[PDB]
Formats: sequence, C-alpha cells, structure tokens
Amino acid sequence: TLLISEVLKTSKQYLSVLAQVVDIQSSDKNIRLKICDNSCNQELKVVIFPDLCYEWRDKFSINKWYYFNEFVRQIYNDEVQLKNNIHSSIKESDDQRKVITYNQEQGVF
Repeated sequence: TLLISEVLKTSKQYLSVLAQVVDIQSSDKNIRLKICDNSCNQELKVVIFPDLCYEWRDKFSINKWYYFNEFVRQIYNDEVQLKNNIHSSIKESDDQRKVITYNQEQGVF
C-alpha cells in the first residue's frame, strides 16, 4: 500500500491506497470521492465506475478508512486522481476506531 504522498508523485499505473473518505458525490452511474491521508495535507479524487460503483452506491461512510486496491493512476487538470478498473477492489479497514464527538456552539461561553 502506498501513501497519498507517494501516489501524488509515483510513476506506477497501478496502486493500492489506504485512506479516509472525506467527500461523496453519487452523481449517477459513477461515484466520485475525495480521499485523505495522514501522510499529506491534500485530498485525492477517486472516480468509481460501473461494475464496482454498483456495490458501493450507498455504502461509503464519511471519515471511514478503506483499502482501495489496484486502482489506476491518471492525470486530468494537472491533478492526479485514481479510477476504478477491472482488477480493482475496495475493502473497509478492519482496524478502525469510531470516535463520536460533539461540538458546542461557542457563542454561549
């Protein structure tokens, strides 16, 4: 598995990345995500296409970590992103802690 910091600069065609989903857009027949690391301060755009996108439609959870396995690296507008492809696979990370915090409106203090 490569870090997003790696992904941003690698020359590989195929990669696998463990990362957090910080944005979901289910805009029809495709899922578009932003994913995030602890290696970098930048997000990475991921597009999940027909086939794969069929099972992940309503599945993704915000801030959850997943293994994106054997995705394809591409460049669009000077921006690197990853895409689904025939060999691709996605798995929820089994070692993740759900933390629930509440923030209080501060104008009260």
